[PDB]
Amino acid sequence: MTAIANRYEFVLLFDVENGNPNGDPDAGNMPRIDPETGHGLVTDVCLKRKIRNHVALTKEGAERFNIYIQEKAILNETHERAYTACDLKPEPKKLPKKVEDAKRVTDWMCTNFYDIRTFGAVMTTEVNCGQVRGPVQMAFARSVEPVVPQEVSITRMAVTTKAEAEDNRTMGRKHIVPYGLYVAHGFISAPLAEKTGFSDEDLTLFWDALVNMFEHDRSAARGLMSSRKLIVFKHQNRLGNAPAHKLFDLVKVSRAEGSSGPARSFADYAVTVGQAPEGVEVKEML
Amino acid sequence: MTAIANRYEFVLLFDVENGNPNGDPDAGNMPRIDPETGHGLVTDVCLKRKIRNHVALTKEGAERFNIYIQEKAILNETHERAYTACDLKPEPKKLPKKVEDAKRVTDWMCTNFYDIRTFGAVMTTEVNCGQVRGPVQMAFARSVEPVVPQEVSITRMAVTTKAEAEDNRTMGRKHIVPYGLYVAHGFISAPLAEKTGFSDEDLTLFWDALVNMFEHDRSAARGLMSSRKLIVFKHQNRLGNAPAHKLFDLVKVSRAEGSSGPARSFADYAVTVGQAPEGVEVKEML
Amino acid sequence: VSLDPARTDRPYLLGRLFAVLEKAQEDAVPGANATIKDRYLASASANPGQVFHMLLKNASNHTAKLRKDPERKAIHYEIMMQEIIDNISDFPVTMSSDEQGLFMIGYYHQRKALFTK
Amino acid sequence: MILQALHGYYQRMSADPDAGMPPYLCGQCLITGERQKPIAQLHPSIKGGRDGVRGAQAVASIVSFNNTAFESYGKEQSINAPVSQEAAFSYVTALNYLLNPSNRQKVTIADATVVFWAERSSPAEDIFAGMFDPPRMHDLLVAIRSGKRATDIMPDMDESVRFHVLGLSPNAARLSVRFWEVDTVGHMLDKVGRHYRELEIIPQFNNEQEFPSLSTLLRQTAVLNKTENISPVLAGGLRAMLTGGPYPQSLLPAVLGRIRAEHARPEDKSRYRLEVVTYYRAALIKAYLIRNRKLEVPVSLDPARTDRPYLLGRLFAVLEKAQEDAVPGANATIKDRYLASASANPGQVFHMLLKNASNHTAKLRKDPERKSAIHYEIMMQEIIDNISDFPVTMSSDEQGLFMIGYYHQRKALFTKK
Repeated sequence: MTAIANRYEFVLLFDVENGNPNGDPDAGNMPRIDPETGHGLVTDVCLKRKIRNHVALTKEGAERFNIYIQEKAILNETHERAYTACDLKPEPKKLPKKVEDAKRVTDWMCTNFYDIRTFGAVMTTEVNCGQVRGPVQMAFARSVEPVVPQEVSITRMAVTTKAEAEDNRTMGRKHIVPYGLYVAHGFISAPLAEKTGFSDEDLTLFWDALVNMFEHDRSAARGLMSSRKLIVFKHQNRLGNAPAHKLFDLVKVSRAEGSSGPARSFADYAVTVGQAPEGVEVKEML
Repeated sequence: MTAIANRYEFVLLFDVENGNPNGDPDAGNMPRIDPETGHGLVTDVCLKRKIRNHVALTKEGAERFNIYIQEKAILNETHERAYTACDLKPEPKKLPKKVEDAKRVTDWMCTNFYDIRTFGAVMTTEVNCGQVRGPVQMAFARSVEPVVPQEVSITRMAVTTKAEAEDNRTMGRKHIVPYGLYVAHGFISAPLAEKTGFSDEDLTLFWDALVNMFEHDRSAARGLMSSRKLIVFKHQNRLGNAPAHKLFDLVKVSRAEGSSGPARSFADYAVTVGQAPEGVEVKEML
Repeated sequence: VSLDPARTDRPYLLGRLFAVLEKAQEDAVPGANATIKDRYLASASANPGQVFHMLLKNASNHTAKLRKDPERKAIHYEIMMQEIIDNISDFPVTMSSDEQGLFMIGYYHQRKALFTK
Repeated sequence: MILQALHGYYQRMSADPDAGMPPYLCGQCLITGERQKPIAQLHPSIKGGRDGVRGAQAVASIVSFNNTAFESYGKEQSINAPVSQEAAFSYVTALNYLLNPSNRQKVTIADATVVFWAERSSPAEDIFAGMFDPPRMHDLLVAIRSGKRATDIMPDMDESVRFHVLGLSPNAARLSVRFWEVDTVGHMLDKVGRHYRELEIIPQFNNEQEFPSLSTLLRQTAVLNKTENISPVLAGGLRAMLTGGPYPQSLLPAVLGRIRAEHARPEDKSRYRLEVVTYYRAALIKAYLIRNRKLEVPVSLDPARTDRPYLLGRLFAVLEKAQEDAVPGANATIKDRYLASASANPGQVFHMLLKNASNHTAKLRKDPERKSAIHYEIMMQEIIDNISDFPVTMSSDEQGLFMIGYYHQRKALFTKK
């Protein structure tokens, strides 16, 4: 398996306009915020979902490019596919007792499903396929400046079953972030890519997905979101030769000369990338 | 391989941003905290595990650098190797009566298992191999300021088994510390190194592991963790020239005067290192 | 009564202000599907500096609506807000955890006072 | 006394033609005080295992000097404890007779096995087995708890007969006397009544007994609610039962730590998510607070209390109820995670709990149950009205009051609506 041979870090900048980048399941649907500073948050799972959707859209289920999580799929049924492909009988909760067989099923999952190969998966269930840690990781995306989510009252001129009145007849609700610039950090691990087989074409598809995540995510509640900058740090060796935090600090985001009032466009910020260390190459043309 | 000749203390400062540095099995999976004061905790075993993982990754199982506590190892089976190598046969729960043979088996365990040589081990199982204290010790890491662990709710668009749940999506939740700076103390005992053979090569590898401990520990739950400062106090002779607590007090961590509100970056803190006693030198440059 | 109008702790005063604004809103728009507490409690405590001005615009609109008819108290709430803000020199950028606890205590104290006959 | 009391018990039982057995250098016997008697080099063994001291070797003993460190003044073996051979045999036989489970004078408490008897024949001997481990017994127990004389339920009992209790613990074939009590039957029934009066609490579920067993109470402090992992010292100290003295000071921190380390366990297949502050833990906390701290603790919720720890416990209970209503079938609740820190450091966490509860009630106010949403808000408003500030820290006693308040308020909300 010709996995990638270098370690990577990257920084992704994306913003939203009058939209809900990621709703909070247990706070109604308000956009996630830092509960002590007001900075907006977008979970890593949201961005990974968008990448999965982009891969599914652009590859259309081609060989070696299926999506494991899919949508309303039953995961145990997919585990049984791996077990049958290897000519093995799944035990009630346990991996095959032979280590080579145990690795064969997990290798089948990794080689068939792109998102297992990329982000890993937990497959310990009634049909156990083991666990994969995932060469690619992303941290929570955090807004550059505090956001002020606003609830927007919406009315509907139709009723569902039978109106209480039979004056208004419905009062909906929308949540929007008037504007926010988010910064997402991520890592790619060559040692784990060697375990899963995450290769160079996979990495190219991943860069493409990051660049084009939001172009096909349009919806009523999403608003306008787009990717603005993508800084990629490519280490010269397998284990890397610079701390990740040092590289992330080379990307400076500051309010531009148009610092008057709240920010409402990407032009209100200035982004600068410093010089990379000796053994690290920074490619920013993305 | 000659053992080290000097006593060492060291202080490690490491961060976490939107991550779970160490989950608590009792409090669901929340980050460990001191419930009386709210300060975060990271167990010593947690850090030792990361050092073990770094050693395994960087040495790739090279000779004299194996890890005794591995992910899928069965300890008694490893014990059998020592007896086979030394040509003894194990008594049912006891070491060989010939004390020289017991020392030989224990040394074989120490001579080629790096983590046994470093952190010690308890091997008094059915295949008894003895005990080792290990020169290197670590204390619980404790956050400089109380941490506010916020709880994040997430959903999965797929179901595992055959269920009619999805009416709402499948629910799950992460726990993250918005930010926290942790201080970990540690000790290296030359008298114990002389017993286990912990050499200067091992010490250099250990410093390297501490510096690069988190750079290959990325995952979906960890967030962004990094080593910020490693201050090493080297004593002039085999036994210390000063108390450990006196040395640890030289490293003072306080919040930068220009910072306010909750801490969200390492720049919110200022770290000062004082003058060491006459018999000790600080290798703060690590 | 358990409310302390002479305390003058900024988190406590902000909690009282939040309670009075909630009362004004609920009086101006009865039957609303959600109180201003549900809408803005998270943002209010997380980032008080940038949202209390919005809450005050909304409360001004609510008081203006109240003032139009004999159901007008509007003078009462306006006086309460003017009094509470009189003791505040500046809105906090952020509040500590115990500061937010005091905020909630003040809000709940003020809310009960406005429920009195 | 102890060994002399077993000797006297042998004398008493050996006289009877049934329910017993008659079988039979020089020095002074320490059991009887008789001078110039044949001292015993080695005492007859005492049974271990099922018919003896649980956890001990089959041939355990009380007197043994198998190692030199245990020998004094140049004496060898059991010569260090000079006792006449007949007295040694008598006391060993009495202890073995009591250790036989066929005789109804034996009970096991965690690590130790307890054997009891009276100086004369008395119905208390068969009665006390139920006092230490409740299953007509219920009437006696309820009378005793109220303080009435046991004669009121059965005048046959002479309360002046003195009663002996012996607690033994196992080792590598040698036993240790963990505790030893002697008192009149009347007096020690009064102390058990005091104990049960202190423990009294409204039951959480109707299947829980009104006189919790000592083993059941102790098991609820163990690591995983199992007989092992019960601290032997805590079990031995909780002697406090039948001596009337203060409970060991480690009891309250043990219970609080157990609450801290516990969480709902549906894995037991109990369709009700198991409580962390159970009936037994709350009973223990109440007993400790009444005895050691001399506080006033009600058996049921007291809405006129106005103690800040108690009010905070009630507030926590109502917040948890709001969470449960807003999120049916939730795997975890604040009970599992924030109960410890809220009690130990209220000023640090209650803001987050209140904001979460605001989110929970906001959902209810929209969904059906559109006003238990308002009821919970009213409860929170009323409780918080008596609080001036959230304390930065609370002592162990204040945390115990917090737990009691949470338990009382939680029970009041099971079927309020």
